[PDB]
This record gives sequence, structure tokens and C-alpha cells, in this order.
Amino acid sequence: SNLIEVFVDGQSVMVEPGTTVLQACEKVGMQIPRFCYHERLSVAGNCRMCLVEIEKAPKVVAACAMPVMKGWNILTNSEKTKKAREGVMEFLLANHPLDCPICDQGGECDLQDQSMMFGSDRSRFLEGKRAVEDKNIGPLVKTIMTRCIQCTRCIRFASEIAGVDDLGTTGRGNDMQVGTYIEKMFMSELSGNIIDICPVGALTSKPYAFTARPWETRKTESIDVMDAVG
Amino acid sequence: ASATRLIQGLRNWASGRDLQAKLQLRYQEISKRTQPPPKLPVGPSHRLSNNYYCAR
Ligand code: SF4
Ligand code: SF4
Ligand code: FES
Repeated sequence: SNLIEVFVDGQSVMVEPGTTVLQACEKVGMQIPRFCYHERLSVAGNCRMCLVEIEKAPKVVAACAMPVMKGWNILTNSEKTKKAREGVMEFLLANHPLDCPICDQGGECDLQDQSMMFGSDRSRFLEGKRAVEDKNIGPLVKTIMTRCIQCTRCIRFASEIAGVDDLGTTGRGNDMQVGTYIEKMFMSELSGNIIDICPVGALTSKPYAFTARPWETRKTESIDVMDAVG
Repeated sequence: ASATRLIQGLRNWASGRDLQAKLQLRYQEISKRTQPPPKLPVGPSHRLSNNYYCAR
């Protein structure tokens, strides 16, 4: 009754009619590596890291936006998939600066995590490596856009949730800059949160700056004041 | 060794034949230092078009 049997590696699971592929794999413990998808943000086909093979199907389908009909069998570790992930990771790492020493997210940034635990171990493509003019935005958000993977998260957040609608993309091909075209200050309530959503070191915290580093710090549960929302 | 006469006869006469590689290792055979600068090979993989990280 409004449930669907769909196999995962031959292991059946009952899911709702219209839950996504990525969710269906979440249910049994598969977390398909991803970038542009986010729990609070509407779906987009940008990152392409979510690719996964379904047997009997010639092309690889993107797990973010693909709805699940009955009887899909989702092979996560099938060779075609792993080759797809290695590919996507390679093209992403094609144009990226080497900032990991200076970059603020070095202990965190998902390009390093998913880079080791999925993508290939050795790069290629010598002559290359485009660069981007960096753009100052707020006093809160330090901005180096060379590290941007252009994953559209910041846009979709600013639009839907923040509601400011002042961020976008301008360009084609290699050259697409993500940010205000007129060099306007972007500041709002909830705006600072964007530095958590940027998966790479493109956006970061200006005041927190260079002081710390993720593995060195001891996380501690707490509550908030200054707002009655608790 | 250093110039030795009749004492090296004493040593030839006590412990037997010697004088190959005086125990002190002090005579040449020091290799100089790196006449060529080293250049190293790189083994399997390190090559485009052959491989995907899954197989290896
Ligand atoms: S954005 Fe990620 S991969 Fe790029 S320099 Fe920073 S930590 Fe390294
Ligand atoms: S600035 Fe960050 S969040 Fe925005 S598209 Fe680039 S990588 Fe994604
Ligand atoms: S989640 Fe499917 S494209 Fe990024």
C-alpha cells in the first residue's frame, strides 16, 4: 500500500513511491558520495559525483534527482560506477588550486575526504589550471573563489532559504564566476551560515580566519543565548 | 697500512696472513660523493590510459 520493493545489491527495501535514489540507498546504510545535493536544498544535477549504475540499464543515472520506479536494482560498487566516480573526481580536481596548506577547511573539506575514499590516486593533465578573480563580499565571509567547484549550493540556499536572491552564476565553460556581479556587499541574518554549506574552501569565516584547524579542536555540546528560540 | 717493517712480519707471524683491508677501513674506496646526481625510476601505474584505481 503506497510502498515499493526495490533491491539494493540484491537486498530488498521498502520505500515510498517517489523517494529519490540517494534516499533509498541511505535507508540501508549506503551513503552515495555527493556535493551539490543537500538535505535542506532543492535538487540539482551539478556535482555529478552522485552517479550510480543500475543493472540492465546502459547509461549511468544520477542518484540525486532520479525517482525510483519498482524493481530497480541499484549496484553501488559495480565497476561502471566506480569508474564514473573516478572520472568525475578527476575532472573536478582538474582545475583546482593547491591551497590545502593555506586553505581553512583542510581538516574537513569534502574534496579531500571523497578524493581519497573514492577518486583515483594520481592526476594527469599538465597544462591547464584556470584561475578566478576573488571577490570581497562581507566582513563575515572571507572569499577565495579560485577554490570554488561551482556546485550551486550557495546560490540555492541564498535564494530559497535566505531569500535575498543576490547570488548567481555568470559565464560559460571554464569561466563561470559564482557571486554578485556588481560587487555588492551581501549581508543578512542567516547569511553567515553559508560558510558551512560551501563544501570546499571557497567560502570561509573571516574572523575565525586562520586561527584553528579541525582535528586539533575538541567539540562540545552546548545551547544558545541572545535568542529565545533556544 | 702505515709503513711497517718487521712488525708487520710479527703480525704475519701471529694470527696468520693479513694486510687485506686493514681493520681500520681507512684506505680509499670511499665512493667520492654522488658523481652523478640521482634520478629515480617510477614503477607500475604512473601511466595514463592503462588503469583505473579500482583494478589496482
Ligand atoms: S578547497 Fe579543499 S581541496 Fe581545495 S585547497 Fe581547500 S581543502 Fe584543499
Ligand atoms: S562558492 Fe562554494 S557553495 Fe558556491 S558553488 Fe562554489 S563551491 Fe559551491
Ligand atoms: S547530487 Fe546528483 S548531481 Fe549532485
